[PDB]
Amino acid sequence: FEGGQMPIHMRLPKLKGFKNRFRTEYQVVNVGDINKAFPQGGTVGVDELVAKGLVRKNSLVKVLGDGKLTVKVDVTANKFSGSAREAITAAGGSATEL
Amino acid sequence: VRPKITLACEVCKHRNYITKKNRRNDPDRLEIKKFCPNCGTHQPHKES
Amino acid sequence: SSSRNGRDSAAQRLGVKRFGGQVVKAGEILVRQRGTHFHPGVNVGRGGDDTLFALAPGAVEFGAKRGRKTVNIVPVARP
Amino acid sequence: PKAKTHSGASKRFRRTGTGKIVRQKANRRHLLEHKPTKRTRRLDGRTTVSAADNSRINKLLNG
RNA sequence: UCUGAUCGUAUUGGGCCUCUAACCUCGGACCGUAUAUCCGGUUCAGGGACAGUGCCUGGUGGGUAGUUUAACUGGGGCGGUUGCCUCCUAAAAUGUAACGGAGGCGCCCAAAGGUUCCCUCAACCUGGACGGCAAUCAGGUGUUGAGUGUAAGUGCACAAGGGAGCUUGACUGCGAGACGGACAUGUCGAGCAGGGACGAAAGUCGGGACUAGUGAUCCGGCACCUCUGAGUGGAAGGGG
RNA sequence: UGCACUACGAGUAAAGAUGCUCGUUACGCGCGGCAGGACGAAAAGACCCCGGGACCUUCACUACAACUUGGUAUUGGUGC
RNA sequence: AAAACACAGGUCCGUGCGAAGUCGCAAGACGAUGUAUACGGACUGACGCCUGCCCGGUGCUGGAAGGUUAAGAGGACCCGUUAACUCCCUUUGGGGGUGAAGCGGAGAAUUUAAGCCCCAGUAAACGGCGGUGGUAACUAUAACCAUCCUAAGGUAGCGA
RNA sequence: AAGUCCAAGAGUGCGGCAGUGAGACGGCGGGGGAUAAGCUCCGUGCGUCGAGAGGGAAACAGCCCAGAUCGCCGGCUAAG
RNA sequence: CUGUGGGUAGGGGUGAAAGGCCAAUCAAACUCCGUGAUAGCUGGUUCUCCCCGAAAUGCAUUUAGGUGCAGCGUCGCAUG
RNA sequence: AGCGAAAGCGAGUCUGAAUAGGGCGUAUCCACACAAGAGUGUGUGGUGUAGUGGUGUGUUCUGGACCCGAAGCGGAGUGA
RNA sequence: CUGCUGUGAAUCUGCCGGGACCACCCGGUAAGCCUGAAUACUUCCCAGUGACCGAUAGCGGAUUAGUACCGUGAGGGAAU
RNA sequence: UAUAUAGGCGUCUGGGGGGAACGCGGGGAAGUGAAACAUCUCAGUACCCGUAGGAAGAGAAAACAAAAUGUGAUUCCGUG
Repeated sequence: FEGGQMPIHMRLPKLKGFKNRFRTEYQVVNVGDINKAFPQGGTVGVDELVAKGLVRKNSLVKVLGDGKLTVKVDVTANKFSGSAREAITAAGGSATEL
Repeated sequence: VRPKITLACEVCKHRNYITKKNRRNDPDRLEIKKFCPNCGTHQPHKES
Repeated sequence: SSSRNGRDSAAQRLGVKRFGGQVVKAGEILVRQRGTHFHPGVNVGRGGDDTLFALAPGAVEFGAKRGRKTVNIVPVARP
Repeated sequence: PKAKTHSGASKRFRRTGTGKIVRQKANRRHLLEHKPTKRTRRLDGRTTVSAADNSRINKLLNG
């Protein structure tokens, strides 16, 4: 209530758009965090990421290249950003999207 | 006496502009050269 | 009885917004007016509603050129 | 009893990554003929809600 | 059998006259039933396929019901007002009230916008034809006194006033750093593709000399979109 | 019935004072009376306004109770 | 406590008789064991002289030919998806145009009610019931001069 | 540029919590009024009361002096 | 006129009509329940002290004795 | 892990034919450079970002919601 | 998914459901049923518990208690 | 009124009513909130009706999900 004048929740327009019931959202992990969690490199699947506490336990994992990669990692996530895939390859690792 | 008229591009028929003429002073559909953003070049624009 | 008056527009808050000597960014409104009580000077532009604004940064300076009060921006050399 | 969120506020306001509450400007739905495109652009998009209304908007959005 | 007057059947329709069987009859007589103006069975006599109410439907409908019938206001009512713009009140920044003093506005623009380039307006004669206070284009004289599309101001003679040429800068699409800014509305747009001319080079423009000429949100219209599309394909719908 | 060993005048005060000011008057306590004051008691003013109710009115709004249409149960030989 | 209500008397309206009206969802009831000289309703209010004009507005009562006018199986056309046709790339498949059967939408032409519009009645229905101003209108006055407007202009009677 | 600066217990921003949104009078500048009102409506880094005791205006919210941390049977003063 | 026995019941009854009467209440009786109705309104809200300390303005308002936000208070942080 | 309305992309993203600028994000801070003095940017390199469960307290939401108070409204019954 | 009104289908190349329709594809064989456990409650009985009340509290009721008393009645309803 | 029946006679078996809560199925307010109010809310609440049982209703998919050699009656909890 605002005194009877049109409240701020009525005189302002409703935000544009729709929520897209079917939107597929990814829990994201960055390659910098891949480095920090796995200094030894090695195979890094969704299970490994969840174990190291980088993504939620039952979720679609995506990998993003924000930090820097310096170790050989065989990452395996539902999707990889271009930069994440590029860094995973450049570090001598592989980015198997599955 | 002066309606809100909508000028559309002759080439793409995109209704691009909304002006007001005088239906009396200029009864004929207004024709002026303005560019549709999707076309890019100023093309003849006519009343809808 | 009944008075036929009682109306007035909302005051438009005109006048000088930056006075002589105030340093301004490039684009600040130096004056708001209905005509050209002040005319635009060096590095000062006049807007649609006769607003005098700063085309370049620096200090406002009120002068006169040919019997017309004018608003100028004098550059401030970086120390 | 869970605190219910105000539907109107939920539909008219949003938070950003940092948490700023954003809103669209009014006066862009209709009667757009006379509005100069400069005004329409000024009204286009989202801006942070003013600090004065930030409190009540946050209360409506949270509960 | 093709334009085609008439075809004879069967299917299904508006309507009129009806045959009684539905249904109706507080018309009669019987019986249940000793009691019975109940009702319900039989029968007769009438209506009758109507009426009756069932569903849906249009109208009339204070008969009943729930409600609404604004605020300001030198009490309230009557009257007046309510939003926007301009002025003075307003005490030389801004702002500042009264049912204070005045007015305008809910428009006009396809030119009265853009741009290039030109011009100045009032007021009197040496002097004029019908011509006068006033026409002329009489400049012959005369220093910026009229005119701004429209209220008021602030401006505008450098012109923003008067003329022409071209044109459509409501750069529409993208947008500078900035700023005017209880919360809900304004000024420049320097840059970008694509323009407008005038031109010649330089050059300027995001409707108007400026401030009014407008109405949030919600709801829906209409166009375009490389957006979503409730298993998938589209689609409906939604979104921009 | 807030108190109380509860005066009067002119004043001052939320503008009509026993209670404040400056004065004036007045021994203490009762009894019978009168009603000028305590803006006396009584009843959270019936007026006025504002808010809300109720009931009433009506060509205020929106509904609802109370009349027409369709087919449904009504129904056909030969009908026009 | 009255001047109000009622009242006997009046007038209008409704009612063909498990009437009209009323209480009831209904059955049923009252009306009435009545019958239009009876009931119910409205107004007026003994009795006497009377109740003049007006049906324009609104009700009511009839209907004049039209027009408007919901509910339907009147369902053209159009739209969705697609068996399939064509063509482009491209060839272990998606890009346009045509698209039957269907089934699923939105549905126009046409189609007939009441009511409304409309015509005539109705004022003891709600309600109405002016001027002129030229006259001797008699200068106590009712008519008359012959004048505009409606549907009419307040008739008798009464009146500080 | 200084001053104030062991403070104004300042300004600004963001948060928790507010209350207020009936003001009054006095001086000055004004509108309405009759250039009346203890009138009404404004402006006033004006004051006081509001929310402020103390002294003075007799009494007397708003005037003058002066802002009560407590106790002294000390002193100097303000208005008067 | 009156006794006795009856009947009519609340948006209803009854009313020679006064809005009258319907159990000392009637412009819609009473009891219980919804129910702790709701009231921008009135009232009340209880121990202490230390520090700070307002407002009665602006805008908007079916608004004008209400409220939102701003203004002004306070308490935390940040700048100083 | 954000940006957007998603095919979505992702320390970026949205807007835009337009690597044109803006919006929102990349905790924060420090050094190095490159730049421009249009209010500072750009990368590069450093430390590595802090939530979340109880629970106290103040506000707050839904409830009677700090407490009292209507006239009235509804349901079902009781009364001639 | 359902009520009332009409209209009214086929039996597996059937029919539904996948929030309208498909080469579709999946779920399968309604218009007739019965079915325990997990669940809700406590008039009553039993054994206990209380950072519950302790006679104006706690049940209205520690005594006479739904008593006395009030009301025609529904009902209200104590004190000790 | 005739095969034939409504009914009448006789005999057995049940039913009736109460109960605080819980159940199921129907009917269904208004105060109230929406700062007015009708949609809406209140609320399928209060109340009312019909009915059980110790529990009751639902229950053994013509289901849900979406391309997973997906789960496999209902109910009831927590989440979502």
